[PDB]
Amino acid sequence: GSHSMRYFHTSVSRPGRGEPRFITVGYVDDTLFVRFDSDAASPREEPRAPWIEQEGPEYWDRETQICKAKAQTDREDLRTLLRYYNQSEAGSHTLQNMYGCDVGPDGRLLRGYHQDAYDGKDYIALNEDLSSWTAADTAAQITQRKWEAARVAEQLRAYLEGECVEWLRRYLENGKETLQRADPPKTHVTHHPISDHEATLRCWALGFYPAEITLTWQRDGEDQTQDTELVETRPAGDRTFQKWAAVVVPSGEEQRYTCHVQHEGLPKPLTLRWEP
Amino acid sequence: IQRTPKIQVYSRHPAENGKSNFLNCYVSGFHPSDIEVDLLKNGERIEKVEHSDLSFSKDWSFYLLYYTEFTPTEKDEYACRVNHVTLSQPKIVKWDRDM
Amino acid sequence: KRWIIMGLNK
Repeated sequence: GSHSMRYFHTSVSRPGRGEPRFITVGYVDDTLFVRFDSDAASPREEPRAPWIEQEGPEYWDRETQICKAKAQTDREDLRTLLRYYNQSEAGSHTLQNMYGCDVGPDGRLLRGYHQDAYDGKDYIALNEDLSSWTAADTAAQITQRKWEAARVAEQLRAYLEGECVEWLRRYLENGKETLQRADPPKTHVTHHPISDHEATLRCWALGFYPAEITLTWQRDGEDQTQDTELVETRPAGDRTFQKWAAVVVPSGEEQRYTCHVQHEGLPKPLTLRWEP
Repeated sequence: IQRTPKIQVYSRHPAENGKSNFLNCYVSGFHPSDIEVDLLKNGERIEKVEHSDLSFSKDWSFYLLYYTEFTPTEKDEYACRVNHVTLSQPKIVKWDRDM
Repeated sequence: KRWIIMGLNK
C-alpha cells in the first residue's frame, strides 16, 4: 500500500524559564521511530522503533546535529516573529513545523509537505507543486520573500523527491515485519441499559494498525451519522489503536442496528450485530 | 487562540480484575501545549506515570498519552485529572471500563 | 532521514 514519512517539530518559548523547549518526533506511517527533546539531560536523537536501531553512529550524530540546529533556528525565529507581530517579550509563543512525503505502492512520490504554524495558526506552507508558497498574512509574506530569495523551495523539492522517498523506502524494507503488516481490529458489540425505553449499543475495534479505520452504525440499512457517538481513534500504547462507535437504541429495535467496520487489515468490510 | 483538551481514560487491554494492564489517559485537540495531567487511584495521584513526546495533528492541535502499569480491582477507582489554561478548574474524568 | 539546510530563518 501507500506510506508516509513525517517529521514534526514544536518550539515553545518560556520567558523567565530558560530557552524555548524544543521537541521533535519522526514517524513512518503511524509508527514513531525517532525523537529529540531539548530538555533531556544529554539531548540526542534517540531511536523509538527497533528497525532504526541498526543505523550507525554517523546517522545518529547527523540527525542529532540537525535537530539541534532546528532548535536554534526556531529560537531565532521566535524572536523574529515577536517583531513581525508587534508582540512583547513577556508571553509564551509556539512555532510548529511538519514536513515529509507520501509514496505509493510502487514507492514513487505521491505528495510532499512542508508547513509551519505560529501560535497554532497557519503561517506559511509549501504548495503541492513544491515550487511556490502560501503565506497566511503580511508577516508570513516577509518570510515568503526571504525564502524565495534563498531558493528554499528548490532545495526542499530536491529533498522531498530524493532523500525523503529513498530513506522512506529504506525504512519500509528494514522495518517490514511491522511497517508492512496490518493488524486487523478485534471487534465486539456491547449493550448498556440507560432506562426502560432505551439502551446504548457500542461497537468496539481494538488492537488495530494502522490507525485509519471506519466504524459506522446502520439502522435498517440507513447510516446513523447524526446519532452516532464516535470517539477519536486512540493509542493503546503498544503500537496499536482503539476506537468505538455508539448509538442509543429504543429497547426492542436492537436488530434494526448493525455495526460496519472497514480496515485495510480486513479483506471484506465487517458486519456486526448485537447479541445478548 | 486557545483550544480545550479532549480527554479519554481507558485501559490498553480489556479490564479483568487481578490482571496487570495499563491505564491510559489520552489528551488531544488542545492549544497551547502547556498541560498538567495526573492519573489518580482512589482520588490520590499515582506516582510513576510516563508520557509520550509532544506531537500534533493536521489542525496543529496537540496530543499526549499519559500511562502507567496497573492491576485493576472491583473496588479501586481510577481517573485522569487534567489542567489547562482553557479550564477554570481541573477536569476529572473517571475510568469507566466500558468506555 | 531529516532535511538539511543552512540557517533557514523566517
